[PDB]
Amino acid sequence: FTVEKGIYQTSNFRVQPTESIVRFPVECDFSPLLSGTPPQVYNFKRLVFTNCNYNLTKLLSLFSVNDFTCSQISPAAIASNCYSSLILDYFS
Amino acid sequence: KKSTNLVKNKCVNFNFNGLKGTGVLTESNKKFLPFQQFGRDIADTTDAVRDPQTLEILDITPCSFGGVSVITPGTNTSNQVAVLYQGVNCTEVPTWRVYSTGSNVFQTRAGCLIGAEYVNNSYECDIPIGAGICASYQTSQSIIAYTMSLGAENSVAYSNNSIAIPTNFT
Amino acid sequence: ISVTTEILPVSMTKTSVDCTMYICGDSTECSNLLLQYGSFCTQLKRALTGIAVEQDKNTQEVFAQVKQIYKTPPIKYFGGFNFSQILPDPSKPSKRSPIEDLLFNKVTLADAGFIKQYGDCLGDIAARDLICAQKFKGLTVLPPLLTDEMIAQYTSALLAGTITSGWTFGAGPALQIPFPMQMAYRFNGIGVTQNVLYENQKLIANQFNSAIGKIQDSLSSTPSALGKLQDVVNHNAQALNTLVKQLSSKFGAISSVLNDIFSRLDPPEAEVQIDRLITGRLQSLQTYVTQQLIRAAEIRASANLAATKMSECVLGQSKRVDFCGKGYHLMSFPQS
Amino acid sequence: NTLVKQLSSKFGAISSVLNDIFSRLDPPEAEVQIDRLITGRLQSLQTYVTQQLIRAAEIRASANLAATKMSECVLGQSKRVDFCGKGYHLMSFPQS
Amino acid sequence: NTLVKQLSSKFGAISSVLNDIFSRLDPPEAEVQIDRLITGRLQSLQTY
Ligand SMILES: *[C@@H]1O[C@H](CO)[C@@H](O[C@@H]2O[C@H](CO)[C@@H](O)[C@H](O)[C@H]2NC(C)=O)[C@H](O)[C@H]1NC(C)=O
Ligand SMILES: *[C@@H]1O[C@H](CO)[C@@H](O[C@@H]2O[C@H](CO)[C@@H](O)[C@H](O)[C@H]2NC(C)=O)[C@H](O)[C@H]1NC(C)=O
Ligand SMILES: *[C@@H]1O[C@H](CO)[C@@H](O)[C@H](O)[C@H]1NC(C)=O
Ligand SMILES: *[C@@H]1O[C@H](CO)[C@@H](O)[C@H](O)[C@H]1NC(C)=O
Ligand SMILES: *[C@@H]1O[C@H](CO)[C@@H](O)[C@H](O)[C@H]1NC(C)=O
Repeated sequence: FTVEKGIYQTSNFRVQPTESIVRFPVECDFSPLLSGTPPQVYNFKRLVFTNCNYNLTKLLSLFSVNDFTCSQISPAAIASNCYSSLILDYFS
Repeated sequence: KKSTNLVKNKCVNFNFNGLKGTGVLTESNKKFLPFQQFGRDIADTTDAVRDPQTLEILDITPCSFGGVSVITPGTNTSNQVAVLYQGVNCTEVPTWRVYSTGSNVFQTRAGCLIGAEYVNNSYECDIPIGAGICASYQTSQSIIAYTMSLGAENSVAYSNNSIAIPTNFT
Repeated sequence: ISVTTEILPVSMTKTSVDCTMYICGDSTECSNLLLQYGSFCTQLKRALTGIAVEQDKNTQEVFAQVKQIYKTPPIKYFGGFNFSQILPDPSKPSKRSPIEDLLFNKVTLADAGFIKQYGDCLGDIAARDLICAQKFKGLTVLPPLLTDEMIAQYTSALLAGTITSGWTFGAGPALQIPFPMQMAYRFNGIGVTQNVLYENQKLIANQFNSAIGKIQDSLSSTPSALGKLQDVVNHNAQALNTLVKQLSSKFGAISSVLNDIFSRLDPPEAEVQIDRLITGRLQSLQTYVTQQLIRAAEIRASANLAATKMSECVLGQSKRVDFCGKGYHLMSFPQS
Repeated sequence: NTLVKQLSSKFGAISSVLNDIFSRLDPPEAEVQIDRLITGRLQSLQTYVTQQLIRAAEIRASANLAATKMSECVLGQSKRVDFCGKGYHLMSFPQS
Repeated sequence: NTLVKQLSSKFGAISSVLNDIFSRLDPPEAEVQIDRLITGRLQSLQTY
């Protein structure tokens, strides 16, 4: 409650930002999964996606989404990352 | 997705081509390449950017910051204080700690002092500020900042054939 | 008559650290998780503040010996002795002697003065200069209390006192005495009768002037001759660069960016990654602080030795063998 | 004080009480929390010991200087300038 | 001798031999034990 003569240090200071810049700036096909007989597990059918914009919930809403289990990824985060590199294998 | 306006010269949340963060940006003299789209530095930090639309080069520089020091003559004597913002031109600061500035702004080489008056005299250093500047509390009384003095001035009467011998001791 | 030189470090660079910006940055969740720790940054701040004040104490102890400012007489005649190579030069804007200029132009500092003030690293200027890159992580360099225009004044006062009043100014009032009699006093001190000087004054003056010119010339045409004063700067720069570069490590986490762990994932498994990164960076800071403490202790020992040499060799005549130069000691002159 | 004040930190664990960590959950996943606490406490002890060693070295240097001053200024008369007081030294007296 | 003797410590891991961990347990959980062991050995070297 009492301090002596001198100079002390206290909490730092920072300059806050004001506005928000955004200068971000297609519809690739999902047909081969819907078309044709789904093969078995040893003959899984693979599709590679690149430089496109995808839509997962549009495709999954058509089906009956039973179970969803992942590793190093989650369904919450699977619809948020960038295109990067993407490969989907479907089978019966 | 969508797009927004393009602002410059104010350190705000930038989001050039996805990359987010904060920083002020000015003009630059540097050449990207047609296959080059993103800058880097000596320590894995973005330096320059190319507009994804306008296709020119800008830069990145986070907002100013630094420490805060409080100079006080002791609560026993008075309750006035002075504030030193280390390493920041305060003509360019106007957020954290005190949200209200004041008057009597003095610019030093170790930051700038708020709430202290600069005089032209020279006394011994009481509270060391730095870079040859010291501060004290003196007379109506207030806090002042000055340049420390090294001592008294005298010259020895050196001569060809003159010698001074003491006549008494202590 | 021989004139030798001795170089001694006196102080290192003051530094300050900030955990809030270095450890986490602009993330509030990481700040909360750091607040979860009891106290691992009060000690670091206290240690760095102690080192910072110790550096100023070292400089003040070494240089601020006499609380007077003596001035040499306007007429520079000292019985044939010719001290123009160590006394201040009024022609230059800086008040440094023609020898201190050589010592200043042979050591490459990081940034003479402090004009950055976060107003120079604008645009492409940032991230190219080393100083800006260090300053943009949370590490700052504080300026010394005594500028370079006051140490020169102190050394000039010491020189004027020791060439106009002998050693009598270090033990009370200053008493003047002609230089060709102070020389006789010192010659009688080392064990030679004083008539030798009074009969060989011209030869002794010529030898002294030749020695001064020789050292002035040889201080330049030499490979390093100043490694002791360069090692401090090199070590500080290397330590700061390593501390800055340590941020790029992963420490076993999935990513090195704090914005891809709090987001892009879920809390219950992101806590482990954030904890790993925080622990790694804290350990790096602790290592840096301990190294700084040890180096500060060594510099303190060197500064104590320098203060002892200044008190004994300059302000008097020393009978200790090989302490103030090699041979039979006559006197010494300081430079910054 | 700092050392004692370091005993109220869970170091990322769910709690800072050993009995609480042991109970309410299965010991196989209690082992990681226990090891976290042990590592934190060991780091605190190591830091304390290192700083004590440095301070001991500093005190030893001061004690050596004091012993030298006692041997030279007190037991005799020294001609070293400013070693045993400003001026021309005459004699010294010690006090505890 | 202390530095040499310190090599035989679990450091909270499942085993002190790098072959025994790389033989039965899948890498996802072996990484944790290896990280603990490496961190402990780094601490030993730093203290030395
Ligand atoms: C040397 O200095 C001392 C200290 O002032 C002188 O002692 C004083 O002498 C006169 C005698 O009447 C008075 O001013 C004081 O009574 C003395 N002071 C003390 C403390 O005794 C001394 O006289 C001086 N010596 C000479 C030769 O002048
Ligand atoms: C003292 O030393 C200086 C430095 O050598 C001497 O100044 C030189 O004088 C000669 C003759 O006038 C010039 O050719 C040199 O250029 C001077 N040197 C410099 C560095 O300017 C000086 O003569 C010596 N003696 C006196 C009495 O000053
Ligand atoms: C602070 O900014 C102003 C901008 O007008 C500049 O003129 C001044 O030199 C700056 N201060 C320092 C100490 O450089
Ligand atoms: C101090 O000096 C400056 C410039 O030399 C002058 O402008 C100012 O009025 C002086 N202040 C006082 C109080 O003398
Ligand atoms: C006295 O000093 C001046 C210095 O220029 C000069 O007259 C002479 O060299 C000196 N010695 C004398 C006059 O005996």
